[PDB]
Amino acid sequence: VSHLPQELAISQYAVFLENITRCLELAKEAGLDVKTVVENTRKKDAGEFAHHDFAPALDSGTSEEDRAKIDVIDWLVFQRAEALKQSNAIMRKFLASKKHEAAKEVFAKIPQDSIAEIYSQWEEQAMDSALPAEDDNAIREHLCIRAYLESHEAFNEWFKHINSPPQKPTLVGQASFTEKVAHEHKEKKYEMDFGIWKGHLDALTSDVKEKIYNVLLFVDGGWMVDVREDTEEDPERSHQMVLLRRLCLPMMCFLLHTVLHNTKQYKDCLRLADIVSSENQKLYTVFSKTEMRNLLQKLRESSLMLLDLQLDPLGYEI
Amino acid sequence: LVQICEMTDNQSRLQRYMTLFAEQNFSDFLFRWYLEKGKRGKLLSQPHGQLAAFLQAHDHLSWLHELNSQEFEKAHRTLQTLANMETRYFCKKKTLLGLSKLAALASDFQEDVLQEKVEEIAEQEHFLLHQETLPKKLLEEKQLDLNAMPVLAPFQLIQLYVCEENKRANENDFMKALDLLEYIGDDSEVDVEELKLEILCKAIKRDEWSATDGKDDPIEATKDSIFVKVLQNLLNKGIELKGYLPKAETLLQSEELNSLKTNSYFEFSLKANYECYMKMQ
Repeated sequence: VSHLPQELAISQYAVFLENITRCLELAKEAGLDVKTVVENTRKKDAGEFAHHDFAPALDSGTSEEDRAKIDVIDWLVFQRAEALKQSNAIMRKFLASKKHEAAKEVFAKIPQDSIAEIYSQWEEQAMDSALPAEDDNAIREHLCIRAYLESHEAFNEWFKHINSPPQKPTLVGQASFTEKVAHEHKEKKYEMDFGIWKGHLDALTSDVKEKIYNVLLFVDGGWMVDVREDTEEDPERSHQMVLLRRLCLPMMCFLLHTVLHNTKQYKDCLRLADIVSSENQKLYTVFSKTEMRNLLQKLRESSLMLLDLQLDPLGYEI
Repeated sequence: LVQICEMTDNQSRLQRYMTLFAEQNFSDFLFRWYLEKGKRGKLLSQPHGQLAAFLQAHDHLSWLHELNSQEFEKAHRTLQTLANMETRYFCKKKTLLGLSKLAALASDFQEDVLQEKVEEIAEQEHFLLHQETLPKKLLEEKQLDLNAMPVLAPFQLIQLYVCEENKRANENDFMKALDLLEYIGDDSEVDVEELKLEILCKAIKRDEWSATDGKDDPIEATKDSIFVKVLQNLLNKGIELKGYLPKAETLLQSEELNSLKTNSYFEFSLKANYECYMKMQ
């Protein structure tokens, strides 16, 4: 088949496909000796059209594409630059639909060492020279995606914990002397558990807060912003990066405000206005005017609780 | 009576219904509110009630009932007004402007009005940024609280950039202390060209003019570098760069060098470098 040009790709897959489901791998390599990213792109295009009939919802094809990228990443980890770049593209579609488990399933198919192997030089300045503009951005985008993913992992754990507080001891009015003592013990045990459920909460609060700041104040240019400006034109990716900022930076700020308000950190809630308006990040440009007003009504709620505690609107002493 | 009954309850639907069917009760209800300062018209005395207070947000109660009613544009005006009167705490003045700006960006201003608000704000951020950039050497030397204290002016910044206390003061610190001269106000009153000398003279004191084996030691490595940093290649920018270093003085400089007692050390390479600064220019 290799002798004849038309069978250059298909023959390898068929021989390779049966074997995969070692020596067989070596044989496949030999046969190859006797592109892939482009083929994947073509497949994606076919899926987007699929000729006359296209499914209204999903299905599997998006999931199938995610499986293919994770498989190539494992295969690449064992084309790793292309595997990472395609993985980012698949995850960008899943992030826009908030399919965090789908994005994470793809993320773990990427080998944990992929970043280290892709580099051509140990020294950072000489790495920049050889590393194409496509690859610098793809390494940064993947870490931006991980920073976003970690900020929903820790939030869902924290949010699970905020909805499991210890319940108050049930009161038996007109109690027997037996029930009185059992109650005195149940009351005392509750007054231990509520301190721990604050203790675990304060640790989960500190950790979830840090992750949210790592996304909102993303080092070296802001979240989902390319640092390398010499790449070829990709309007599908660049407009996706702008969109991901506008769907997820408003959402992450609202979640942080909810975390700070729930733990009573009202002074820090109001300092979200400094973070958002900041000319250093320009986060105010990723919000709609409606979302800004909705933040301003959230901040006024935190301010009320500060007045109830005897302080000024911004949590300074009167 | 009826106006204080509508105020003890949560019925500002009643004080709206009272002003709806009345002759001049609007000019009365506002003047009845002001006389009753801290007596009636409070939203902190009231807990339906929120709705009534919001009516009670008409005029003076806008900062709280106005945020509640989502009047972002009104909140921006009061947040800026509070930021201006703020003198007691620097950290708070910074926070109020941030909040004011976030309130205006999240409001429904036309793009033109929004541009005017963010431009007038950019000026306020510009002056504040001077007190923000105060060096962390001098703030521990003058034993100053980090946030629980007051801000600064180009004079204070220029003088603090060049203090003996600023030990690692390099080309950038002096360059930025010559950038802060266009931020003054009343240039002939506060002495522009006196400071222009004070700085270029401490720009030589830090250099340290020395001698190695009977030969001149050009310490002026910072003075050198600062005169390499004034020119932005404005020859190709169409600026008169040719003949545009007569900012610095010369005979007037050795007057200040005599005061420091350093004339004998540096006057050999002060003039020598001032020859290849007439060829550079």
